[PDB]
This record gives sequence, structure tokens and C-alpha cells, in this order.
Amino acid sequence: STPDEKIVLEFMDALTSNDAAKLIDYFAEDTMYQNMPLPPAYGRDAVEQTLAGFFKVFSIDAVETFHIGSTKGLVYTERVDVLRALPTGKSYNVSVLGVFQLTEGKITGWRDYFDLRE
Amino acid sequence: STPDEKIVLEFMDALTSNDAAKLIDYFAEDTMYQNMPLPPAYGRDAVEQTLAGFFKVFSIDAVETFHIGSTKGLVYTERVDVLRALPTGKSYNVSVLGVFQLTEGKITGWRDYFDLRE
Repeated sequence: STPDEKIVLEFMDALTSNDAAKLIDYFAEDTMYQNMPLPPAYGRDAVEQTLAGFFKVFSIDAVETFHIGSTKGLVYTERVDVLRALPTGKSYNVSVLGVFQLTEGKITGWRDYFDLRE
Repeated sequence: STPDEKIVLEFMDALTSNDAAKLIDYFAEDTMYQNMPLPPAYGRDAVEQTLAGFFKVFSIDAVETFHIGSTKGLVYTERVDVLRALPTGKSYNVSVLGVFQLTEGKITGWRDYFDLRE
């Protein structure tokens, strides 16, 4: 792996702890998250606040990563998240591509393309 | 219009209030909201919390409805929402079809299909 692909894979491992505070340590201050095509969450404060809000209605019970790659500086990775809506207990398998930008071993950009088919 | 299309058009007008309590009175207790393809919000409390949660990061500055109709007992309407993200001030126009199920003049089912192109 690249040092950047390694970082991304630890972050992917980390997701299942559903810990926004644990997760935001991977992100630089100058950073953003965009759950496509939704408008981005800008800055570290917002990404955290985004993870937190996500962790109050869902648990990530599992992440199965089945691809990791890189081109032109960006790490590309593909996974299936096993999502469990906490107010129901129902579980959902959904695919998602994660596109990461890193500057000096910290996340400066993160775009998710969840599978959005009916 | 039908009495059912009438109720939906009023609800549509009430949206710009950005007020969940105002909005929630259109829904029966046995009801649901589903932002496709996301899992539904089950029951009236959950629809309430979902709007309120939406009204903390966005304002609905304008609903421009350009279509309303009905088939099989369900009301279909189409609009463009002008969305302003509260943490940034940036505005966005997005289209969405609304599919409504009513029982005795109250909403028992609401599904949104927002335009999800990149």
C-alpha cells in the first residue's frame, strides 16, 4: 500500500466504532465532506458534527472494503456498509465509493458516492 | 382540484415556514416519510424529528411547484425547492417529486424523490 492508502484503511477500520470524536482525528482543519450530490460540510467542525448526527440515527455494524486504489493523488476505495437504523433495528447493506484527498497524512477532502438506485 | 390535491398544495405552501410543528399537523399518527432511497422515518414523531433536524441546517426559501396530479388514490406533485444551507449562506435549486398518501384528510404516507444527479 501507499502511506496514504494505509491511512484510509485505518480510517475505514475505525468507522465501525461509530465514534465521531475518534474519527475526526483523521481530518485536517482545512477539510470537507460531501455526501453526493448533497452540498458539502465545510471545515473540521462540520464534518465532526456530520459524523455525530449520523451516529445518533445509525450504527455502522460492519464495513467490507472490496477495493482500494489511487490515481493522480487521490485514494479510491469501495465498500459495503452494513447499516442499522437505531430507532428500528432494521439493517441495510449499501455500496459506496469513497474518494479521499490527503495532505501530509491527514484528510483534507472526502467525497462519498453512495449507491442511490431504487 | 380534488380535496386531496388541495390538502397537499396547502402543505406545499406551508413548507416555506421552515416550521416542523406547523408542518407535522398535516400528518396522521400512523405515517411515514422516505427520502428515496433512504430508509423511511417511521411514525409521526420520527417525521417531526426529521423535519426539525432538516430545519437546523437548511431553510426552504422557496417552493415553486410546477406539477400536481393523481392516480390510484395517490397525489403526485413536482416542485423546485430553493435551498439555503444555514452554516454557509450558499443557495441551491433542486427538483423533487412528492408522492402522497392520505387517509381522511391527513398524510399517512409521503415519499420524496429528489433529483440526485451529480
